[PDB]
Amino acid sequence: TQDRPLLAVQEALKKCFPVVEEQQGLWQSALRDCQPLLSSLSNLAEQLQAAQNLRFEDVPALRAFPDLKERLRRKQLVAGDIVLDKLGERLAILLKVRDMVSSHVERVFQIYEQHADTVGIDAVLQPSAVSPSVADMLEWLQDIERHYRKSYLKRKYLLSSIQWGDLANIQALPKAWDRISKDEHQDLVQDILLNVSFFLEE
Amino acid sequence: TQDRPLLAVQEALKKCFPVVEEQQGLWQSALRDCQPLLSSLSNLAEQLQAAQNLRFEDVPALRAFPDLKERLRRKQLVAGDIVLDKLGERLAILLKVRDMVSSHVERVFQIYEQHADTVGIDAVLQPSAVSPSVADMLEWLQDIERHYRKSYLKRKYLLSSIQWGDLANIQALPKAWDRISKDEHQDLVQDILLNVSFFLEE
Amino acid sequence: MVSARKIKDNAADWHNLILKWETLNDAGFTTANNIANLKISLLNKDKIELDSSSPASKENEEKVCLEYNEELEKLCEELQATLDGLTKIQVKMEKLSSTTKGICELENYHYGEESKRPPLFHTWPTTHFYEVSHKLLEMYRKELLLKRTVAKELAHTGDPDLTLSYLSMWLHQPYVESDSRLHLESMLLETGHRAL
Amino acid sequence: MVSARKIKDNAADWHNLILKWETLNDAGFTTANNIANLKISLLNKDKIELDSSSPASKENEEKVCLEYNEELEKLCEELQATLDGLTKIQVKMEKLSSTTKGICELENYHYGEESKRPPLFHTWPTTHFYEVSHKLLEMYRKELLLKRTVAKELAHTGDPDLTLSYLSMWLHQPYVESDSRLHLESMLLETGHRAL
Repeated sequence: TQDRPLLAVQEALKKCFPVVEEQQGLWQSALRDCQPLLSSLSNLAEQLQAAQNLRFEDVPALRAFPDLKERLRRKQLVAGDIVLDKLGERLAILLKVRDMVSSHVERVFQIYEQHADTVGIDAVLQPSAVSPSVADMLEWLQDIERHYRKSYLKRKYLLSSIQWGDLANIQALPKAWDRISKDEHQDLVQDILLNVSFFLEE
Repeated sequence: TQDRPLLAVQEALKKCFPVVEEQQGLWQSALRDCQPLLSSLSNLAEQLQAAQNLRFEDVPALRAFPDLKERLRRKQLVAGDIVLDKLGERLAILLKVRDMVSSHVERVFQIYEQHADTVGIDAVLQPSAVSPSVADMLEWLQDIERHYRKSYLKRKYLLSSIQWGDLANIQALPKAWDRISKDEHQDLVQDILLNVSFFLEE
Repeated sequence: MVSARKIKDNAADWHNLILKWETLNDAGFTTANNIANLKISLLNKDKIELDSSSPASKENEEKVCLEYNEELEKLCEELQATLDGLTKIQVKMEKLSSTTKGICELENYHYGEESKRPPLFHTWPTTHFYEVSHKLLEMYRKELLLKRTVAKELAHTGDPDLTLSYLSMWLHQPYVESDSRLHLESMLLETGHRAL
Repeated sequence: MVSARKIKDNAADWHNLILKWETLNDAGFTTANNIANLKISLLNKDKIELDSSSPASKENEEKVCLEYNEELEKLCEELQATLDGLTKIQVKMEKLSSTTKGICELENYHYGEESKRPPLFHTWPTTHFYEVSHKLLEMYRKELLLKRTVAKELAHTGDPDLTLSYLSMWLHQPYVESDSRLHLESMLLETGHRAL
């Protein structure tokens, strides 16, 4: 009644793009949680920096309690590791989003490679009136799989560079973090899910 | 080696993106020439079909006009092969643009592989204030090499529909031709050249 | 030498008149295409009158038919102006073939009856300039007479496949063979116009 | 034109699914009627058991109670299989109402908001094809939910007058109004299936 080996691929794509929509919801909800956390990191960086600049100076009024610099710094560093532990939780969310898309798309590609020689090179390239061609369907999932892995690299490397000291770098964290998004293609996954939004509801 | 083993890669990129800028100008100047060529193919298809339908006609005005039905058909096919030959010239332009970028990017990536173990994983990922990171510079050239090669395949296969001779199929050539463009990443080569516009003038 | 310069002069005018013919034919094809769109728009309006068959489309039938008539006669006068333009070219073309026609009539006579033929340029005898001037003339004489018939019948017809074929004959002109551009070069290279 | 073929296609699929509903309703009424006769046959045998001698235990009562139950569970799966069949049809009904719904979604934009909507066939706008697809959907959506309730309560009930009314609602189907047969013809005569 219909082409059988194409239904297995069409159902694989009908089940894959709704997963990408869920993963993008957690991916975006995690990057939003990193906006105020890195802002408070830059704040604690300024406090630690100003305190370190005036840790060798001797203001006469604060000389009454010379054990003040040690207590103030410890309290600042405690609030710093609290922000770092919560930021690590958000990296775990971005890691989960990356692992889900990088594995489900590979499973959809296994279904495609099962019928790669049987569907025919002509049936894949042919598009519909509202559904893009099956070739564009798979290549767009590869571009989404690249976008999440290429961004997760920048998110993880930048959030591991803060541990390497550098009091000035952790003060400019939101400046380079917001650069990661603007330098990449932020409006890419939302456009692929838009062109295939007609293919999902049959 | 140089005082900085990465300078050989930055010099390769400073010479590669201006070349991609030239190739995109020829790539687009050829696609614009294909809009009226496919329109004239659909136009001659409508004329050829209507003229062939009227082989049984007996027009009183057709009196004293010898070989008019015969010559018109030959004359339509001559003007058709002229449009086909011009479309073949435009495919040669799109293929040359593809072979240029696919060769310059491969040469830039060979220069990178010479110093991959000597430049350091930190120098590549590190961006500047106005120039993106050298890693994104190479990865964007990988996306451009994909855009030209993945489009050239669709451009040639869709323009192979002329082999069917179907007057209805070649009448919808400009309808499906504009679909290839809008479905691709139209604002990609011009957008990558925008982020690197600060790196070139250094 | 004066007959030789007039052969080169006619050879130049033959090229200019061909360009004037194809240029006026382009403006004529725009007028004819507008005539076709006027016939199609009237048929489209006839279906709209049958859809909105209220007692207001039978009145708009008179309004549209008058705008159709005024624009049809305007396009018929515009197309007839293109016919007259191509006719002035054809008159000059008959004048180029008749002017050449006199040259060899007295050229073979000046030296008795077949004694020796002096080449007007390097190779082409004066007779060969006739075989080009006559074929080029007869091609556009047929083409002009056809374009007249297409202009008259295009406004009268209503058949879509006939309208397309009417516009088809006008765009690419049939009676002018494709080899006409080569025969012109074979004469322009001879007379000295085309660069050696 | 594409909207015209898909509307004609929906008009055919709307008719085909209705025929599948009435056919499954006959097989479902046979299964349900067998359940009703099974409830009555057990009551009739219970009256025969009361007319039996006092020196008799449940010898055949244990055999009949197991075979009666096993046949009841078999008939419950048979009737539920008819319910699932009608549900798959109703899902396709929703797929026909959303497909038609999308046809008019692109029809309302093609003609702005200030021009009349040209009829897709002879006398039917694209919007009217939705109002029929939506009402037809609402009718069988209600009918499906009722057939579920009647199927569940038929096996559970023991009231005779309630069992009779259960079969009456499955038989005639109340929610399917009599005007469903006329609206179906108004679709097929328009799309070109039935001769006007």
